[PDB]
Parts: sequence; structure tokens; C-alpha cells
Amino acid sequence: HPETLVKVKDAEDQLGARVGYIELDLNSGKILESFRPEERFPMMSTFKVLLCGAVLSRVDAGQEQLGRRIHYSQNDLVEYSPVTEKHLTDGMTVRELCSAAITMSDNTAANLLLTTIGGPKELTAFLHNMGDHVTRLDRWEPELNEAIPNDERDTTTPAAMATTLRKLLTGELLTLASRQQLIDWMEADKVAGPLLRSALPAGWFIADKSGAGERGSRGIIAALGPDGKPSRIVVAYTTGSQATMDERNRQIAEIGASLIKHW
Ligand SMILES: [Xe]
Ligand SMILES: [Xe]
Ligand SMILES: [Xe]
Repeated sequence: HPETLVKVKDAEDQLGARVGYIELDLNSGKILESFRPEERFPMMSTFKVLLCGAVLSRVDAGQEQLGRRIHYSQNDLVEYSPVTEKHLTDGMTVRELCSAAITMSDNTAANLLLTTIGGPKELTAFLHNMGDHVTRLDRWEPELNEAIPNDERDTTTPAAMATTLRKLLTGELLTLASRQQLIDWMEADKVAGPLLRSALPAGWFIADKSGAGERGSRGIIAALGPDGKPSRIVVAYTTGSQATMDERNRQIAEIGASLIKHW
């Protein structure tokens, strides 16, 4: 809706930075709203959903099992590992690692999962093979959050990310079981409280994944809808701002409010 696009424009002015935005109808795949749809933004932790999509694709092919247990060492633990730091002795299953990566944004969980698929290059190869020739992961946590201006590493475009997320959640790629699992993990996100969720009326469904990185990078991907069922995909990214986290949160929440208001 035009008023939502105005909020996005206002966010650009107030943050002093680019904002990319897409609204995508879940069923029809029609683009309902867009802004800088073909521009690149760092994915940050939003890549963790694509990562577990690749993992689930391997589970489908029998190349991976959700119950397989991975052990690791203190040396594997990078910054912000709230779940993995608690399981050096017992290890974690692949399912537990995806839950940690998506619901808590656990960085070590993401790196371990990357190792299972062969690293950033293979995540990118996975994306390429499902028809996203735009999105690219090049680095591991936490370096992938560097967000150097004009650097294309570890970036997506709002349009590429939106359509890929749609293909993962509803497309032909994953089995029904794996699509449900991916969405269930996203619905259980615990670290996107002040963003879109903050504008969400009671009874609405939301499954999401947020990200933040260097140089004012912030973003979120989401499938949401009223009446406990998703009906739309929303992607929003920003980078370049010197604004505090709180202001970036509030800008996304404000865009969120307009989306809901004019649903
Ligand atoms: Xe969904
Ligand atoms: Xe934003
Ligand atoms: Xe949003």
C-alpha cells in the first residue's frame, strides 16, 4: 500500500540510509509492494533460514538426518552462542542446531551447520540450483556481518530473498514435513521481539528471522497473516545508518504497523 511505501521512504530519510522492502503474496506469488527490490543488502542472520533450508533439503535426500548428533569444542565457539556454549559435553543434534540458529540466532550453531553442507559456497550453490542466482554467502560467522559499503559478499536483494523464502516455505523444493519444520522454527523465533512482532495484532500468525550487523545493518524476513495463518511474505533490509539499534528497530516496527494497518 502507498502509505507503507511512504513509511519506508521516511525510514530512509530518518535513518540516513537505504531501505529495501518487498511484500509478496504467499499463495499467488504476486509482488504487492516493493522498494529497491534489485539492490543488495547484507543478509546478516537472515541467512540462517536459507542455511536450514539447505540442511532440510539434504535430510529429504537422506544425506542428513535431523537426529544425527554433532560434537564440537570450545575452539568452535564464536561470539554469541547462547545455546551451543551449553552443550560442549553432550553435543547437539542437527535439529537442535537449526532450532538454535533460527530461534536464538546462535552463531556457532550456524557455523556447524555450514560445515555439514560444505560451507558458504555450497549454500550459495544450493540457492543457485533452486533458481536464486542473486543471493550469495561468502563468509562464516561472525565475519559475514561486516557490511562494507558496496561489498557484494553475503548479500541478497529484497526480491531475491522474498522469492527464495517463498520457494522454501511453499514451493516444490522441500517435502511437506521439511517445509513445516522450517516454518515452525521461524514461528519460534525469540530474538525479533521489537520488530514486526511488535506491530502484530493478537491472533495473527508470524514466522520470522531478523538480522543485524556492522554499519547500521538491520533486517527481517517473515511470513505472516491474520487468523493464525500466513498469507504474505515480507522482507525489509537497511544498511549504512549510524542510528542506534533501538531506532532501527522502531523504523522496522513502524513499517510493520503500516503493513498491518493497510492489510
Ligand atoms: Xe508460510
Ligand atoms: Xe528500516
Ligand atoms: Xe517490516
